[PDB]
Amino acid sequence: VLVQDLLHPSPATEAKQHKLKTLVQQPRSFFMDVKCQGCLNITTVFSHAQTAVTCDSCSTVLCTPTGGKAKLTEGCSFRRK
Amino acid sequence: NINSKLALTIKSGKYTLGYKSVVKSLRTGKAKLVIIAANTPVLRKSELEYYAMLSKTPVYYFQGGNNELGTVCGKLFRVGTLSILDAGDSDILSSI
Amino acid sequence: GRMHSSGKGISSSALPYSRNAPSWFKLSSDDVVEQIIKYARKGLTPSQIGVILRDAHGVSQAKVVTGNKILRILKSNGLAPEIPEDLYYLIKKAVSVRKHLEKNRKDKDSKFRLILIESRIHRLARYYRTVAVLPPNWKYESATASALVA
Amino acid sequence: SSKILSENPTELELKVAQAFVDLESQADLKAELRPLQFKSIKEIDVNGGKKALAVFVPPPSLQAYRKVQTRLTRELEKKFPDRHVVFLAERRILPKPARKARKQQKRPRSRTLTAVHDKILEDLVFPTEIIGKRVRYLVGGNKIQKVLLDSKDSTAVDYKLDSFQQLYSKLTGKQVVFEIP
Amino acid sequence: TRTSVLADALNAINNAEKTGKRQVLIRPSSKVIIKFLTVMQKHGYIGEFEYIDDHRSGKIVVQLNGRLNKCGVIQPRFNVKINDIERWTDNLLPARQFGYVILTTSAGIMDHEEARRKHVSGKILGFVY
Ligand SMILES: [Mg+2]
Ligand SMILES: [Mg+2]
Ligand SMILES: [Zn+2]
Repeated sequence: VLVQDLLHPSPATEAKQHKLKTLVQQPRSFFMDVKCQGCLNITTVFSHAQTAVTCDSCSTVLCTPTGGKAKLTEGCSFRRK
Repeated sequence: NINSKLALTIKSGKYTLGYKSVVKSLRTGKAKLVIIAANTPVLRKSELEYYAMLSKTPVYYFQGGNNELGTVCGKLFRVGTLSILDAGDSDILSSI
Repeated sequence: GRMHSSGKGISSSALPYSRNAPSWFKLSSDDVVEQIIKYARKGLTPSQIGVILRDAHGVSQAKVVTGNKILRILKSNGLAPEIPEDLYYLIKKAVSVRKHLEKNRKDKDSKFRLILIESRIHRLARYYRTVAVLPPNWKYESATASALVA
Repeated sequence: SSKILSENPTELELKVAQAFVDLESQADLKAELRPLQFKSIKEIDVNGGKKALAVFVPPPSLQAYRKVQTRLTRELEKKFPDRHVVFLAERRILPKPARKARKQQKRPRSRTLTAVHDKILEDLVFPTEIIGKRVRYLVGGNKIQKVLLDSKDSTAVDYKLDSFQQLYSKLTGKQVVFEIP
Repeated sequence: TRTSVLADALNAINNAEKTGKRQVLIRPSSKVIIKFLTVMQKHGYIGEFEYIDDHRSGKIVVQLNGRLNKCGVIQPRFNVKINDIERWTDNLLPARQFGYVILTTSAGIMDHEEARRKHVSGKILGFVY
């Protein structure tokens, strides 16, 4: 295809692209609100967290780091901000 | 890991290096932990831990000799034993 | 790419287009600095302070909130380490390899890796000297490296 | 007239400050409108019979205005009908020194003309945030900026934008187009 | 490493025009690249082009109209006296009636005929025809 709108890529194919290969690079990661099951305390956690974040109230691990996105422990619910 | 923990204490907390200062620090009850090098003589060692027994002071047995204990503390000389008087920014006392 | 390899990896962070704080960020530019200094006194270097801040405090970038880079803030409070963090970790790894070499002299691969690590130390240390981050007479000595890091 | 940080304010400047001495009446917003001050009010005519209101503010006081600007713009535009209100800081631009110029102190980047014009274009759309800028270089020789705005708080400005482009044309001489993708 | 962004910029355009594409994305941008394209655009060898802001060096999208035979840089940017321009136009351009050598002179970036009109010379920067 010789003629193409490079300035307006289809947003579907733009999202399958690598994160550095869009027109303007933009991270695909985000920040989350973690509700532990034990208590009710908003704790802001990065989606790709490298730390075993613990909430202030109880010294319980909220998430465990993995190769990519952190894995939330059971009973912890997140909502993306 | 504890070498790193101990290093924070050398930077921020208070300590005395050496047998004569350590026994004095055990006598006044101002010693919080006694660190003994691996190649320390048993006679001097079993006496340091008898002083600590009277003083109710924990003893940590460093695995290296007086040459490696000195360089962990950022010193260019040998340290056969040392006492931590005030653990500062570290949590070494909470990690034995 | 890859100064000391044949790799051509491109993995890195992708900073967002926005240079302003998120609307949901509620902490002040003040509260982050005492948080930053608090962690620096725990012995954390600026890299590990920034990871914990975004990992546990939602601080995406300290610059978009506070206005200054993290190391610039410690240096303004007399908490900047004498040796910069990346150079410290290069020297510390080189110290570790040589201690392993002294017990395993036939590990000819580790001798090769050590030459790469130390060459990386001298090139970066030469840079820190031209910009007066290190004294002009600062020189890396293999014998005394363990004092600086241990 | 104490609100105005300028000598001999015009009658329009007095009326705006006269509005400023009336919105603290409701105490929900009174504890902070006293320290707020401004230097000048430049006003131009946009098409459609409306008139553009540019409030010029000392740069250190801008972050104080932003705490109530969302509210403050809607009520001052009601008090003054058919008026489009924006708040800009009167940043100072230092000209680029010539080759044989006498040496002065190093010009910080915030005082450069590109940075200041990028700034007034951002103060122009305050409730919204900029998500992208593009510049077309047309075959005729002229150049047009394009600014893409976020849909959040779009309702505060989405009915204007045309006022912003002509007002920006007044300050810089350049053409701009605001778009909400 | 990346030593000349203008050489990289023209190479992407050069390869797309040869393959018949009518548009090209350029990364990264710069002042010299933008002004090099304006000279080509002023003489009609390219169409409208677009600058994309990424809070970085920048990006460009160029519309090609198929009229461009070749555009290129000259590395290094040799110093050219006014009497040496003729030798350069002879070596680089297909004829005496068309084509342009782009120079960067203290009077600005310009083609060799505009440079002759205003009687200035600088360093050679590239060519287009
Ligand atoms: Mg690469
Ligand atoms: Mg090499
Ligand atoms: Zn919890």
